[PDB]
Amino acid sequence: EVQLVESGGGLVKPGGSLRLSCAASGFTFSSYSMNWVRQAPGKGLEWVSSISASSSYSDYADSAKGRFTISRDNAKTSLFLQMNSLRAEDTAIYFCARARATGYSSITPYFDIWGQGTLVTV
Amino acid sequence: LKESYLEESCSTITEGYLSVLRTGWYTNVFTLEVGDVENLTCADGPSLIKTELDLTKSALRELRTVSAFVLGAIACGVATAAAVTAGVAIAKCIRLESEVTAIKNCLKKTNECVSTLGCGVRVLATAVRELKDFVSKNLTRAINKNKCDIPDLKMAVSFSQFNRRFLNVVRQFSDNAGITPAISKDLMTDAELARAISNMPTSAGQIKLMLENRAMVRRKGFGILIGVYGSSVIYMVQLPIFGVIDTPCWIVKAAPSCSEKKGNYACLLREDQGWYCQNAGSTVYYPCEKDCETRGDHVFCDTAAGINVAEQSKECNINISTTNYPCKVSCGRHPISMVALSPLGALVACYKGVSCSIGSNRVGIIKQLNKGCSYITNQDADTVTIDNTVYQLSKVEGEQHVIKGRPVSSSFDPVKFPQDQFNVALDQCF
Amino acid sequence: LKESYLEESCSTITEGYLSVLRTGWYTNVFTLEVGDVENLTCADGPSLIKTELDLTKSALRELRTVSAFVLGAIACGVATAAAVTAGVAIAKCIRLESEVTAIKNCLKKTNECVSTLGCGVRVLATAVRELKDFVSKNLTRAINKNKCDIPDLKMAVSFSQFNRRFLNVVRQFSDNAGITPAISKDLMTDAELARAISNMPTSAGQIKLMLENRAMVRRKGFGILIGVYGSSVIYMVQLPIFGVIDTPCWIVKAAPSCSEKKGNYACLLREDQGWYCQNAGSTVYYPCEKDCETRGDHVFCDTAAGINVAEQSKECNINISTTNYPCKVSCGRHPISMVALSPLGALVACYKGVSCSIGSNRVGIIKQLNKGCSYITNQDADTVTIDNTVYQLSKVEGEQHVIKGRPVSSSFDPVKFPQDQFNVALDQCF
Amino acid sequence: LKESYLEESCSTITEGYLSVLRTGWYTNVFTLEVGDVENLTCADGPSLIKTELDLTKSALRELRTVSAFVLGAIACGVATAAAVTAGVAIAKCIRLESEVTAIKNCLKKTNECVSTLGCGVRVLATAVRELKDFVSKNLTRAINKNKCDIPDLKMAVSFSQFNRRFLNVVRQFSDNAGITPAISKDLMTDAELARAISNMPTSAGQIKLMLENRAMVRRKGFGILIGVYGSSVIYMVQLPIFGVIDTPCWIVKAAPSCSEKKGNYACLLREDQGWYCQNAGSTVYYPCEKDCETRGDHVFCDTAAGINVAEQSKECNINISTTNYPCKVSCGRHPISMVALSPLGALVACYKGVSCSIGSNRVGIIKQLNKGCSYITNQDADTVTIDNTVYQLSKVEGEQHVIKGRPVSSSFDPVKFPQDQFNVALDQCF
Amino acid sequence: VQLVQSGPALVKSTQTLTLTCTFSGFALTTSGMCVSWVRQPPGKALEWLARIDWEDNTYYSTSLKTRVTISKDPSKNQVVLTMTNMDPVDTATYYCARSYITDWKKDWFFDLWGRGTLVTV
Amino acid sequence: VQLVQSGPALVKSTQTLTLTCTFSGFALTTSGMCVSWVRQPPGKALEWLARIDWEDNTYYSTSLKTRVTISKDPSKNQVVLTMTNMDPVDTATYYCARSYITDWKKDWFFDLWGRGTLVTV
Amino acid sequence: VVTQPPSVSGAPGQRVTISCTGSSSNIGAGYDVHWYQQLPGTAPKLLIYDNNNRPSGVPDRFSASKSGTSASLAITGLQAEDEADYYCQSYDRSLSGVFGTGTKVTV
Amino acid sequence: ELIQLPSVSVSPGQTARIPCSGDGLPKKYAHWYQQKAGQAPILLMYKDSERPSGIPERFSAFSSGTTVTMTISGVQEEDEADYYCQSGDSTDTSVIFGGGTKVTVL
Ligand SMILES: *[C@@H]1O[C@H](CO)[C@@H](O)[C@H](O)[C@H]1NC(C)=O
Ligand SMILES: *[C@@H]1O[C@H](CO)[C@@H](O)[C@H](O)[C@H]1NC(C)=O
Ligand SMILES: *[C@@H]1O[C@H](CO)[C@@H](O)[C@H](O)[C@H]1NC(C)=O
Repeated sequence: EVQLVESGGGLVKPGGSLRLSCAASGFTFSSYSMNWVRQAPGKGLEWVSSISASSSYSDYADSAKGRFTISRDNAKTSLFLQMNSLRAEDTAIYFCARARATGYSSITPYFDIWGQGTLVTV
Repeated sequence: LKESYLEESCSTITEGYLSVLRTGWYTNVFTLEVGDVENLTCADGPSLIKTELDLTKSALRELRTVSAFVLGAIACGVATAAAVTAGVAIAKCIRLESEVTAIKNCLKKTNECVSTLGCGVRVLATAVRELKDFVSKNLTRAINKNKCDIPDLKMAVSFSQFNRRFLNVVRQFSDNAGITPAISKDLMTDAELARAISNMPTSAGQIKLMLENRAMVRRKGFGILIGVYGSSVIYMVQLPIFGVIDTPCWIVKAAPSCSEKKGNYACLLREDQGWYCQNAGSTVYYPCEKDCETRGDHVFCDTAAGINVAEQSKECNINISTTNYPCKVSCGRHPISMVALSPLGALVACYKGVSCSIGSNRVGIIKQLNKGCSYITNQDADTVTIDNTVYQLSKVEGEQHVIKGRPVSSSFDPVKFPQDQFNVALDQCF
Repeated sequence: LKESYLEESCSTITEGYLSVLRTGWYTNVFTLEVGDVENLTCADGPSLIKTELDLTKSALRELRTVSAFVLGAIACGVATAAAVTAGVAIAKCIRLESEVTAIKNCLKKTNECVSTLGCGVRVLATAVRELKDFVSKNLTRAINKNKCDIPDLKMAVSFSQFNRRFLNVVRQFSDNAGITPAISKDLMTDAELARAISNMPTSAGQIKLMLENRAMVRRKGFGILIGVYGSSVIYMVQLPIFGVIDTPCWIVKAAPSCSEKKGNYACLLREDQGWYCQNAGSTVYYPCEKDCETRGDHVFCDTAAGINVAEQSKECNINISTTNYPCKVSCGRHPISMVALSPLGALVACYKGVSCSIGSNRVGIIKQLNKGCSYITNQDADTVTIDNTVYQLSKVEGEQHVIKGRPVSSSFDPVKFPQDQFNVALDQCF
Repeated sequence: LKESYLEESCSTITEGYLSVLRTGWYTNVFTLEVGDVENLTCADGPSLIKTELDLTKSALRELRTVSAFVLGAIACGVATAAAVTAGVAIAKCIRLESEVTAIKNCLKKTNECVSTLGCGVRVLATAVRELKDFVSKNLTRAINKNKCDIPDLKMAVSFSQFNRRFLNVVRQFSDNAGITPAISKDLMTDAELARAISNMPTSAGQIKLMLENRAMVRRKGFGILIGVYGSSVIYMVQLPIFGVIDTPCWIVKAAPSCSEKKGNYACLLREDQGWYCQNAGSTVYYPCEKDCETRGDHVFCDTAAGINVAEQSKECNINISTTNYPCKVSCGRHPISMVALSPLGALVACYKGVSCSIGSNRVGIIKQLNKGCSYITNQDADTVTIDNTVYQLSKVEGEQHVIKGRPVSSSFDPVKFPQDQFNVALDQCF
Repeated sequence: VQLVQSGPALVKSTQTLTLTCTFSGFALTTSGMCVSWVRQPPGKALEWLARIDWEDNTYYSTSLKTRVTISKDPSKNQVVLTMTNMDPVDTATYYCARSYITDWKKDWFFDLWGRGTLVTV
Repeated sequence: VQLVQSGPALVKSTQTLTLTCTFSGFALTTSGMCVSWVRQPPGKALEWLARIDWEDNTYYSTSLKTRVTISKDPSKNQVVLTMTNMDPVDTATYYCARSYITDWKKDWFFDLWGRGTLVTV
Repeated sequence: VVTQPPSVSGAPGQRVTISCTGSSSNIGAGYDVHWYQQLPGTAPKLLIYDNNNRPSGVPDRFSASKSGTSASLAITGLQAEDEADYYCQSYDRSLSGVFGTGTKVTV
Repeated sequence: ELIQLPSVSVSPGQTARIPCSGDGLPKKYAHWYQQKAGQAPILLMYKDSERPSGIPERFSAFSSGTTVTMTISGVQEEDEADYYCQSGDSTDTSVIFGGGTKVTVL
């Protein structure tokens, strides 16, 4: 069974920093691109940041660009987000998700397993 | 780039490649406006403008005429059949008058127009107007009273330029029965291939990769002729879509493991050689020699070719000496002496009657190689010699390892009958 | 076009194709009069005409320098060997001065002349005079006092038009050691190929067929260089003779019939795949992948490549489950998940670990396919998927049938040893 | 030429061939001075010079973007891998600024300058200045005030001549990813190939031989792109060195030996078919079909591909009926009716249902051939026919011999199981 | 093929004249076809008014270019002439005329002329 | 990028003048560069003496080619002017000036100029 | 910004239709439109990918379509067990992943 | 020989036009230079009317053909200088300066 199981959440003061860790299990982690997706309470989902299969490329939302950093380690199986300079408007549950892209019509990544997330509060 | 030598089966795995693998096709359909040449006439005897115009008329009439286990062979067969059938299925839609008029209408004022076919596939159209533009504006003004031996020969020699692209396309479709093997510069310019990548629905990362490896995009893609419509020649270019990228890929390579186990030989060769890739949740094997090639640390392969093979199959690399997976091998009394130039080190097989050595450009012979299998790294030597041949080793820098273990040809007794077998599992053979 | 899915062997036969089959070579020998260029001199420094003339002289000197079981491999071998040997045999006649003078003499007045060689073979000769005509009349009239930087540049650029054909012929024979792979437009124009068809001794219906499928006539045929004679370059073009036409042909295709008969697998693949045609009075099998190809309802194949196979061989289609014919198969514990796109349906093999689906453009996944072998018709689906891979199906309309029967891999027990075998009769394997 | 027909195994050995064998590579590095085109501007609207200039600029920017058991498959694999790796290893030296500046410095004086790389390999540098000479001295004089639509159109049409060599080189490295398959006339002129031979360190007799077979030198050699340096494009041409010359070579060819030994057939085909040569006192087998070709009495094989095989292996020709060498064969119940066109006689195999005949032009069918293997000399017939097929025999004069002995398929009892085998020693099979 | 017209036969000064010409048996949108208008009073010599081509590009007689506009209707095989303000001199017979030239498209001979419509001012 | 000169400021009559000019931030060997020497008498027009280019081809002013000779020193980033038979009329400021043209190489402007060295005779 | 009707409702067993109105860096550019179901206080569940494809374990009564600049999700047999937030998703050529404003179905 | 007027006299705020006349100018570019008293010369136009960076936009030249005329509008005391046009000779194998032109601002 695949599970993505984030830990390293809770409260952070403004301008503080924290490391999320989407530990991964039950799938061949090296094979899949990974993403962070966050949900401000009750609000709509926001994709946070993207890492390719072997850290070759990455992408960030402007809310995260410059501030956060997605990383991965393909030894063990873990996915990290180093969130420098968290703002109050960052107060959200952050999910990770396993990403998959059936590249026949377009490279439109869809997320097929989602983590349970944890409530980064600022 | 990283490599491991598996002593236990005279084989190497080279790991650490990134991947670019073709998951889809992006169709780019070109409306090259030849203009209505078919009734243009020169009333003026043999002339430059006449013979260009007559070549142009002939090329158009000509183009109106033309219209569309051993894992390696099967993988080659499916890879071509699926690719062409993908493009023909698009051709079948856009050949319809409803679609030709739709494509031509959006191209009426903008030389690029995205559109959705009636069959639901999305296509970028583009218009190669420059021939019709020259014919209609430039050339028609210069010709007078159907005279074509006009003295302003600049018109004629420039005509012999603007029609080059058209004529080369009639060649490339005619010689390939409407299905070209590659995207010539005449089907799609490097400018237009860059446009096609920038307009295709993929990530800016893959765009930058494809902008950096434009020759790969050109080599894997191919062209299809739709037809002449109303003195306009409609043809479609399929660019590759690389929807799995930078995943792990490795090449497995091997040479005959033999030993004099009874004074007579026994030998083994791994048959599973070639490129393996992690294809988002399963390993895929690319046995057809046309499938994969490497530019830099990437290997570029086509996912239609790839025989999907269980993730357990890598256990042939870790412990073919013990694995329950049926590792496909060949064996028999057939000691061959050879080298396999794996990118971080040459494998060597060195058996009876054949003298073997390694050397450098300075030091001469470094060593006489022993009888058996050997793995000469890019840093052990510059050359390896077998009999009296010279093989130049690769000079690529990279990490190498040896997995130790007494080779399978030496640690198992061969099956007494049938002792020769082709492409069997090891379980059948030792 | 009609197709039968042989459930009993995870194989299809597509019937209903008609035949065009090369029984002979009709030779067209071209006398391209280059003219005596070898002593033409320009006394006038580097000039357009001079460098065209020097290229023309050099091309002539360069051309004067140059002169000439696994059924698939052997069929390709014999087909190419028979072709070149059949043509050299004609060359060995027409190269003789008795024949060169006879050919040149009949070509004196008329640019086509039929003649019978001293070696009895009949030939059509033709003369490509246009270069000698330009050089000896047009050009020589202009080259006053050996001067070649003449201002009437129309001559120079038109010279660079006429010589295009000659220079491309020297290229193609040089790159191919006098034996070109296909009849370029430079060796034989479409007009000259149509003339050669109209002149050749065949039925007017086949003259129309060849006029309709000129790309086959051009690409099955090939050229041979005879040599320069007295500043004339002599080369022979062999057109195909299609003495067997519109007979029945069928293509047989297969994918691995595996079954989980013991939780461990056994698999089977038919090895007899490819084209079969009913040559007059005996079925013939055409295993070389290069030879047969199809336009419309026709298939085109060289009869020299064909292995004449007993008419009983069709019993592998009727019932390999019961036939006494040694139907060639491969078998073993090697499950492969693949599609083989038959013209009227995908064969689909779907085994362990690999999820398979069929889709339509409007509908998404129609169905998740079962384990085993499945025959997805052109009308069942538009796409089939094997793991993440997408395979486009053909959209050709035609009749399809299923011949029901529990696949051989499910209805026979595999032989315990040797359980892997390559290209064996079923009698040996189940 | 002399040929022996072995009744023992329905096979021929054609002896008498001499040898030319590629032992090394001689590298010729071309400095094609393109000149600093990357900043030339035309301020004068669309013009013949401008489009030649913009093609020239674009070609340069494009070129700056591009940069570098079944014995047959392994022999093909090692031959190509060794060739390209040998060239890349030399590229790795000459690409360094120390070497590029050294090569360019010695080329300042004379358009040939023999020189030694820092990595110790010797090289013939040459310079192709003619484009830079035109651009810097001719064209730059014409292009007043950056005007390019100059009326002296001779300049523009002659510019379109000089750049032909450059533009074809950018094509050929582009389409072959920096590693061309052959030395086109554009990479190295026939004059420069003759200079390269006459400068290469080999015997004058081989210099004459290579001057007499320049098409062979050109075909086996290949080009590698080094890169653009300072608006000059550096590329190296690997001419072959033929160290082993006029040693004995022979081609071994076979057709299926069968007999109705139990009313059912049993058959045998030798798998060791192809070219063999003596190399430095070891026999070498050249299994890959691309390796060898014959011009006259020589065979031009490549010693990288050749698998060394024991001198004892010729005993398969002398007496496979007795030899202790494991002569590799295939056998089974698969009677194939075919011809194999050995140079001095067709082998003919004629089994059930298929009528076989031989004929001549003057006298029609000479004889109806017997069942079983038949060997028809170039002097026995002009044609041989299998069913309705016509195979034209070679007309080469030479000495032919029968070697008597009841064929192995008739003189040994076939093994009852497994009766079909692919590529096995005879010891396993009869 | 014939071209048919329907007036109106009387238009006052300070009114915009319009005339249909209908046609059949040839597409306007097949290459080298045009329709054109040309004008002639009694006792008087002929003036080309405008032309519209198979790409719907249009050409206006320079002296009349201040006052005329012609276009093909998208819906059907008909063209309408329009010209801004009649003057008494415009009292004339109006013809639509077909021209069809597949060769080099320069020198537009007409080949068919309408049934012809009188206009009076 | 800089140009600096160091004289000498005085040369005896009929002697041979020599002047170094030294440069930084570029090299004479990169394409389309040159240096030149240009003379100017006090209160008089400019007068080009010679130019040396990226191929070390040297172009000498036809009035003075007999006596002027200007060359690169191969090891070092300086040009030396040399010219025989200094007359009093040669008394002038001497400037090195740098041309950099990457386009067609025809029409040489000088775009950097030295402080200029005063030569007295 | 991919945007939706903020709320929709239907009676049990009615059809309800959710429209992901769409823009041409993100739906018109070719990127196929994906749909996720999220029950309150749960992680999302993929219901539709590509433009229309349905994963194993969907009750097989959901369907989607993309028109040239927009998409829709049709929900049929609607149960209270389907009353959830539904966000479509696509890729924006500039903004990368874009998630819709998330129509909530009400029963 | 590039002919120039020996001097031109202007008051502040006028527009100074300096003609450069030379047989090559239909065929060669006329580049322009400015020399303030005792300063190193600087180039003002580096083609017939192309202008370097930092040279003010009020510097431009009018004509190509038989005479190239260089024009400074708002001509003012900082423009009081000697102005040199120069071109190649026909062969491009020499540089030919004109006689200069003293702009006097009064
Ligand atoms: C050429 O003219 C003939 C006669 O009008 C016509 O049938 C043919 O279609 C014309 N060709 C073109 C391209 O208009
Ligand atoms: C060229 O002239 C020489 C001298 O007469 C002669 O030997 C040679 O055969 C001539 N070649 C031709 C082609 O006329
Ligand atoms: C072209 O000119 C630009 C501008 O100085 C320069 O950056 C580039 O290096 C030049 N290239 C060549 C080949 O001179």
